Amino acid sequence: DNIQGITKPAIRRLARRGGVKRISGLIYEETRGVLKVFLENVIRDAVTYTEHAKRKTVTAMDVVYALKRQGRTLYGFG
Amino acid sequence: DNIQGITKPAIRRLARRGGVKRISGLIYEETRGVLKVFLENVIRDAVTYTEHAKRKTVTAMDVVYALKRQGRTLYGFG
Amino acid sequence: DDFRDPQRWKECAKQGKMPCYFDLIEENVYLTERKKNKSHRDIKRMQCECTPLSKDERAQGEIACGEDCLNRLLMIECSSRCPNGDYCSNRRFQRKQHADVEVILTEKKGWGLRAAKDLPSNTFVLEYCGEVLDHKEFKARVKEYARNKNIHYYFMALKNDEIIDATQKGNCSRFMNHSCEPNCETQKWTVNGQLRVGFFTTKLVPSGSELTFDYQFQRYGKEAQKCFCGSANCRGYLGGENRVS
Amino acid sequence: GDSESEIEDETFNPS
Amino acid sequence: KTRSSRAGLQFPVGRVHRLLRKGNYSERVGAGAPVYLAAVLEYLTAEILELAGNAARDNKKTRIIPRHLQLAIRNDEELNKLLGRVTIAQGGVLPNIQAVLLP
Amino acid sequence: RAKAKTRSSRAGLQFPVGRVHRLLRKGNYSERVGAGAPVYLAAVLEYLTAEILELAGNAARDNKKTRIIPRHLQLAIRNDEELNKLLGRVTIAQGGVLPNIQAVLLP
Amino acid sequence: ESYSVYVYKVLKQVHPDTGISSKAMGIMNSFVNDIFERIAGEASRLAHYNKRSTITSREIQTAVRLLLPGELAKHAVSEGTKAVTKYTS
Amino acid sequence: SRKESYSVYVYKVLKQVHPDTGISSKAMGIMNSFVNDIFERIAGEASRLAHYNKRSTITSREIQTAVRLLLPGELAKHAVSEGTKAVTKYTS
Amino acid sequence: GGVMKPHRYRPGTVALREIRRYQKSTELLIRKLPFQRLVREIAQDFKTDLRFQSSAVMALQEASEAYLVGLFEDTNLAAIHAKRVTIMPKDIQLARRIRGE
Amino acid sequence: HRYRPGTVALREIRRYQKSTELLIRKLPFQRLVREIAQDFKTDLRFQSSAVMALQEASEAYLVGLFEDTNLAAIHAKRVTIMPKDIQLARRIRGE
DNA sequence: GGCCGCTCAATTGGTCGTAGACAGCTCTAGCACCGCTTAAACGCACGTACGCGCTGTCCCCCGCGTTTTAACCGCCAAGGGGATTACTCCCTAGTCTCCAGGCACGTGTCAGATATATACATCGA
DNA sequence: TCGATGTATATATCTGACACGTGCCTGGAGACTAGGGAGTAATCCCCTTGGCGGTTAAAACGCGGGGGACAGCGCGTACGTGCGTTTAAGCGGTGCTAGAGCTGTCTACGACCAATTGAGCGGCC
Repeated sequence: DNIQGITKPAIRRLARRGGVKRISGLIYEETRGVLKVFLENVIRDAVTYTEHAKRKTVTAMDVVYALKRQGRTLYGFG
Repeated sequence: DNIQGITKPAIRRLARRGGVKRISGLIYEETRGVLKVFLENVIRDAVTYTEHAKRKTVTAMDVVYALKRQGRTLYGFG
Repeated sequence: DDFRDPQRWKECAKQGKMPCYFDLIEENVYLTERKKNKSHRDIKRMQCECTPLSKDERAQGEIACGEDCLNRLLMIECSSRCPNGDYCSNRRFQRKQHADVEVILTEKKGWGLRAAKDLPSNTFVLEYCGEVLDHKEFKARVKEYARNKNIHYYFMALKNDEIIDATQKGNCSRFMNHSCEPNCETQKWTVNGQLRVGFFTTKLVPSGSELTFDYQFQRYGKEAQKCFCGSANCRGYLGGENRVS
Repeated sequence: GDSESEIEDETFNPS
Repeated sequence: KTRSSRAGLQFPVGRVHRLLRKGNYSERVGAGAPVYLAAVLEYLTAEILELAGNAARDNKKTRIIPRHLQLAIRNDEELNKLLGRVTIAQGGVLPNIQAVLLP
Repeated sequence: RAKAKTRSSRAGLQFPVGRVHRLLRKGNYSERVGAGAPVYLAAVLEYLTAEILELAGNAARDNKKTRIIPRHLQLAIRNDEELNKLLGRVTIAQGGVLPNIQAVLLP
Repeated sequence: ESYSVYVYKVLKQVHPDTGISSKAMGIMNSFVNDIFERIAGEASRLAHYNKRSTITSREIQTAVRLLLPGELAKHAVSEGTKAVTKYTS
Repeated sequence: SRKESYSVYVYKVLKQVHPDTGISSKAMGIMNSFVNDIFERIAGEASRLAHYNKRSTITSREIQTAVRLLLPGELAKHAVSEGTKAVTKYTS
Repeated sequence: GGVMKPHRYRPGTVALREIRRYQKSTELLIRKLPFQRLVREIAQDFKTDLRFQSSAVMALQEASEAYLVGLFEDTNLAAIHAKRVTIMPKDIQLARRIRGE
Repeated sequence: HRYRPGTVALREIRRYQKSTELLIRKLPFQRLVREIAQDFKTDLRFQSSAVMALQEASEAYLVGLFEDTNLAAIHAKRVTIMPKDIQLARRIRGE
């Protein structure tokens, strides 16, 4: 049960960076759900790439390829 | 100005297919602009494929490829 | 049942015991066909999205294509292709499921209609049956009825090109009187790609009560038909003082 | 009455 | 006998194998790659056609038309996700009305 | 024999030509690679690199800094509309966003 | 060239009493080419990221599990494995 | 093992566009990702163009078309000019 | 002598019927010639004296209609979300902005 | 001395947009990845940069979602974001 | 109507070469764990800004009605342009040979992070 | 009119990231040939642009009126702000050994390709 580890202030700060002035008290669970779904999709792909290479460790390139596949294309990790 | 050729009821009809119960009177000019921009992007790419192929006619494959590049694959004209 | 015997009816009509004879017909009849619009195939296209009732729900008596029927909400009757088939309660016009009504001679307005049983609100009463005419045939029959000096008129505007005439043929609905404070209303229902008009209650109407609706009467005649609804909001004349073409 | 659809959209023929 | 019969498939193996080598996907193509790919393509086609046939029957029609393919693809949770960014010619949309629009 | 200068020098480019040529042949993009494809591609890549670095250096001056940091690249990309449309679905690590408040949120 | 001839054979196996129009057949032709390019392109990426020069059944299986959703991937992978089994014996 | 990169080339270009400006390792990493990403997109599109026209050779002409299809607005015009200019100097 | 007229359809109820009719059907919603001229006119800004196939223009029409349909479907949700029924230009602008254009 | 409700919010927006740091704590996020990954393959292992990358993507994705969500809240003539705003944004984006 | 041939492409056995799987090994890296700091998260009190449901109004877009217009049918014609056989000649892959450009590791240093009061911008009464 | 807290600010301190440097592989450059891709001519024909007459549906247009877009408001909940308290995230540090990355050898797998062969389309009888 680590999703509660994404604290109320962390969600608040992300929303603040996004420009949100006021947040209702039901946003936290929804955001936790969204983050869980996003991570599940990216991790599923990264783990599949990891299994293919016969490796036990998920590298940064594995996450980059998973993010490239889904149309995020993260720069800074090779 | 053939953009006027995309008639008032045609735009209404497309909005009807989209499930819109009531349409304002400023939607038509906005939709015209949006449609023109969309077509300009697709045509520009399709015409580019045609010029590359040393041809003068725009085939259906040229349109399908331009649409595929825009990220909207179209099935039926393959 | 009084209208089911032509001989008794005709003699009672001469004696003033019943209204004059007309051909009793169960549905609207078109005298001349018209160019079949692309909408004619609606017999097929108007598939409702109701859940096919299970053997359990149907055995319990649940209302197939009830108030939440997507076709009912749009005033369209289900065809034989409806998911609920013959169990579908949205085929009232096609199954002739009219209400119980009686024809009465009023003290001062002539013939009228009254409810025979208590009718819940938003309940269907009757279809306005008659002959469908075009503008030329309509004007020809107006010119004849004007020649015959008819006091009562039975023309109902169905669509832009179609007027129903209940003068010579029709049903019991032709006796419902005009009220400025009505208890029933009309609705342009769609049946098998064909347009129909029907009367519906606007509130619960107890038995014995006279049935009335707002005619919105397009007075074309030179003279003016006087209004006898008695309500304080009475327009004085059907269609008021304003004469139209 | 559905054979009318063939006039508007013909059936693919493998031979 | 042909390789399709050996694999127990219906889709061609030669053509899939030919396209992989000719379409520059890698320098080499193995032996099980085209067979596996052909089987997956066939299975997806069968899944589409199965839903298409069912849609045709629920509309009491005996020929698959573009509208039937549209209903089949959009009335499934995962095919919709696979073809969420695809447009089908003469396909239309799923009939639907938002609940605040009905009278 | 004869001397041997690099194809980048012959083309007048700073980005490599030989490396671009190897990646095309060893990346399975086509069976053959023309002798003008790597030169042209290297020039385009170099131009795009110069175009973004120009904006990055300017952003560095605006923040009174000397080195280029991920934030400067983020500012440079999101403040230029043509590069923005080219990189509108790219996330830059440690880059942040643009200072931006909607006009209805403040009195 | 098209895949129409093969689509007929598959169609009769899931539905004997049905036909298919030229437009629907055209859609299926596009669908086969699209899924083929997606899988082959993904297999190409998998081989390239691992510095491999050969696309094998393993490569396709990884690409398929990545490209298709869950339950569908389970059915697809089952069919692929069965096909390669009968092909190799 | 020796590993591929574009750091030295990005640095050389930086020294030309800004003679007195540094760059950090994180930013350089971003630049390497950017060069590889644009390279993969252009080469992929050129491959797609070569395959659609049933050709086997990717030439400067295909790259030019891919570049014109990939870059938005005036940025494409400048890029195309730089490419043509480079090829011209390479031919002479 | 007058013609009585029944009650008009309640506004929007006919619109709902049009929604069902068009959503059920599968056909071109834009006139073919006017659309074909539009394709040609804008194409003249990119290359003079071009020529089009019939299947090519059909494809452009399917994509354009599908694009507007997709746009309106997403925009409708926005109008509903704003506790409104009528669609406004601001709704389309919002839909395009959230989509990423 | 206290600030009027909203003033510190606007101030927070400025400092976080001005800053370039990560907003989620590292350890809680690091465990979250390991838990979610366990359902796909048991007994995995992660590089440090790999978990960082997932965090960069997750925060960038949420920020991107909140900016677009904010437009919906503003569009609805409100200021406070609500779960329906996120739902609308995800439905329009195509998820 | 059905049988013999062609054009294409699918399959086979073999040579051939080299990509990959196994097996060994090294050492980078991730992991578990301890103890303290000190910033952050948490739970609560408070009151204000806001989301909301109701309300009255205006005006806007609908359904309806009628006319105006050019979009489809369709058929026919001219020929621009696309698709497609042979020639050849140019360009590119390939295999060899050579050497300097580029990458890994190694000092030295200097720009940003840390540390503080100064002095100015912004928001509350 | 003017309380009080933050940001940008100037000054110096401090330090580990930058960037310049040498060493020396390995991969790029030059160079040759054989080969076949595609540039081109030369031809064919088929759909495309273009013409018109002609129908009738759709589009344009103009209207009444009633739905809803909208502004303004009263209510009261709920979220922002600030505090005092709690705790675990963060750091620096410990030590272990999983397994990442690599080099090497050999086995078998696939490209090539000549030859072997039928599938599917077609014409000839």
